Amino acid sequence: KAGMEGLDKEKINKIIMEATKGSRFYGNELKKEKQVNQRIENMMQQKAQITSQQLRKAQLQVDRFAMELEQSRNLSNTIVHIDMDAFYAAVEMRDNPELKDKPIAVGSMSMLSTSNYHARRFGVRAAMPGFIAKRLCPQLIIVPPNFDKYRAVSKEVKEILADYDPNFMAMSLDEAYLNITKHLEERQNWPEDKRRYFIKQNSVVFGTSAQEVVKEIRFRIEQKTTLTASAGIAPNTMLAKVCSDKNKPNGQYQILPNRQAVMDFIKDLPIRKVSGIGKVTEKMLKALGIITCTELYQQRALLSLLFSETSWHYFLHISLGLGSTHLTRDGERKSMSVERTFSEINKAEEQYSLCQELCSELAQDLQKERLKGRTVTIKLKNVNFEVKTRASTVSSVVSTAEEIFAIAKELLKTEIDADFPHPLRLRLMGVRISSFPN
DNA sequence: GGGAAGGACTC
DNA sequence: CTAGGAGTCCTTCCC
Ligand SMILES: [Mg+2]
Ligand SMILES: [Mg+2]
Repeated sequence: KAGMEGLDKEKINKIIMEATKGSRFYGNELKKEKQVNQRIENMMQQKAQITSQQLRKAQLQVDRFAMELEQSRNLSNTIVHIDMDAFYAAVEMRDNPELKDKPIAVGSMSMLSTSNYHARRFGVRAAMPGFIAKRLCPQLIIVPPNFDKYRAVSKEVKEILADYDPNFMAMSLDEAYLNITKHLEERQNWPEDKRRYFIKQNSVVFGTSAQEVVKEIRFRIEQKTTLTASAGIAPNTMLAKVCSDKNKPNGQYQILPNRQAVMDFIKDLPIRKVSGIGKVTEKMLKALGIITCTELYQQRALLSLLFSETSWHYFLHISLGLGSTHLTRDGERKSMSVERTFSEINKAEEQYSLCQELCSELAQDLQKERLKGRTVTIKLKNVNFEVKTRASTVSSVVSTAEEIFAIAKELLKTEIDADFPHPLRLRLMGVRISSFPN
């Protein structure tokens, strides 16, 4: 909940529930929770069959591993995570001044991509459907998303970022990591005028410290675009991101570059505030008595024998406050996809032609990157939100509508057939091309 | 070690 | 169109 707290979680939760109670969605949502409780159940079973000598041995490895990490802990880099405030809303408020005074969201009546802060006061958030949102805030204006407009402001701000780190990596249209470690060195020798900017006396000079260079960035960002950003400063990416939210909107937070600072932050940081730990992992760990990053580190024993090698390796990093100190600046796309949810469709005649408009639309997007690919996956979703997913890869490549529809046509047919005589009651369909030459 | 199927997570 | 769409990475399962 990254914005408004101190909310009437009673009148809000009641409304959300009344508008979800007997829904077809909530039904599936309930079966999911059952499925997640089962998963916990097998974990809790696996736990019950561990012997203290088994556990004790785990302690040896994990502590040795820890010790290795701890020795290669890097506190030399200053990483900044920039995170625009209520981004899609804000852009729209900028574009259309009228809206600047009221609660608004960007999305549809059936789903919100975000919502400006005034609306968050009513508990209106992203991922929440616009019709529930409107019940929370009957005067909410929902604005349709216009990605071209958002991409502009994105590259409008990416222009400020390159100054402080030509190598900065963007994560989305409103987020990027910067490693200002090198800028911070050169900046120590910068005279006033090189760090003095004219407002909207009318001028300010920014200091020489990381804290200031980030104030300066945020300032330039607000002045050039009209929008406000928040920022996190810390030794590595994982912390920098947690920090960029500690003071939203329009503020910033630093963890100073020393072990203890890190350690003091982490201590009581709820594990869910970390990027990559979701709703499920939270619940699974809460089940083992794990809520804060301290509790996560103290169970490093158990974790290495209940979870995939990659999950505990990862969990351990977080528990010790480690993260990336080096922005990969990688890239290259793994897949491209087009999918669409719609008022029910059970007629195979249209199911086939929807798959065509999709395959066809995909081809064009795929075309603009001049990309070609071997694998093709369709994705159908019942009227009950159950999702199927059927793949097929050929051995040539395939690129245009007709050829990509060629394969998707068939995959669709097999599932219509598989359920015959009963037709497939669909709310969603989608088509994903992947495995590109490389 | 190249598939296919289902999911967790995040924006 | 009255619970999105887009993408990546993982976990498991078979030649
Ligand atoms: Mg943001
Ligand atoms: Mg999280």
